[PDB]
Amino acid sequence: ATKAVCVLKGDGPVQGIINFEQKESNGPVKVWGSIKGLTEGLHGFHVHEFGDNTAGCTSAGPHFNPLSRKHGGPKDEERHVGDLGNVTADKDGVADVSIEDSVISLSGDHCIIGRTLVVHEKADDLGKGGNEESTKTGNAGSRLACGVIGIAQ
Amino acid sequence: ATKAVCVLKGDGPVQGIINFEQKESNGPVKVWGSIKGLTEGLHGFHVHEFGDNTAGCTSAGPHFNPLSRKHGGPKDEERHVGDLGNVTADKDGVADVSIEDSVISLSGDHCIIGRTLVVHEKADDLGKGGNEESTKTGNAGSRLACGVIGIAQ
Repeated sequence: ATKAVCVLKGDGPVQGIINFEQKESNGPVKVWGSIKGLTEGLHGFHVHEFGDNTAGCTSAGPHFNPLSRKHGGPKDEERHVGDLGNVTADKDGVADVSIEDSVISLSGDHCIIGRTLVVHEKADDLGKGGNEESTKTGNAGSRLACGVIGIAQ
Repeated sequence: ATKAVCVLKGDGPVQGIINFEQKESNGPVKVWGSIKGLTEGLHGFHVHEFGDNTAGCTSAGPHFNPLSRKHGGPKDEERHVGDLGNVTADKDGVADVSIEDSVISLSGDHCIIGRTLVVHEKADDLGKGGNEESTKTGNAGSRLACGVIGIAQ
């Protein structure tokens, strides 16, 4: 699968479309789109383990972390597969997204298709926030918006 | 035993949770759950090719038919991978689903995780409708409600 897409929606105004492209199965995944509805500033941006929205975003569960590592930022060696850092919303609540990542995949064991992309309430402190929660979830707060990542044309 | 789940939703009152379970890679896929908000009677229940909701259910595209077969019913040899037949709404609009299918899969070429389950407007005529369309789509009409099939716990 070389393309994927996620429609983010949640209980308040957070909504967005995030596209994923991996033209090479052992290359990086391009991640791109916009999210609006957002308080200006930095927002956690993570792959959670499950594509389960039966009870809203809480259902997705934890980060996708198949290898059982500590939470870190996308550029760290010590991180979850799902740790994609923070997106930044401008003064207008619009976050334009442009990421490449070489940990997540569109195939194989690091495959995120069928899982959940979640935009969070506050900044992921990237494991450098000074408390025990930081090295688990990065303290990014609640789940504003989520959507199961799906195969795209 | 890999597991999957779809939360089905649309512009209307139709809402559902459909669950998937395949205890063996080659095993049959057991699919159970509920859908409410339906007119009494049968509605077509189809897996469509994409997990794309950028435009509502339309963007899921056509039935998932990797083998270029003709539309038929779940019990037919000539059918799409996606052709799961019809679910039945009681007169209170509730359709308790309990299917078992051996053409869909949670693994492999015929993997449906990341694609889109859809419940349609009308009965699927199962390719036995007597017109050109019957054998393309099954005359099931509009997509009432769909969800991306996601990995579940």
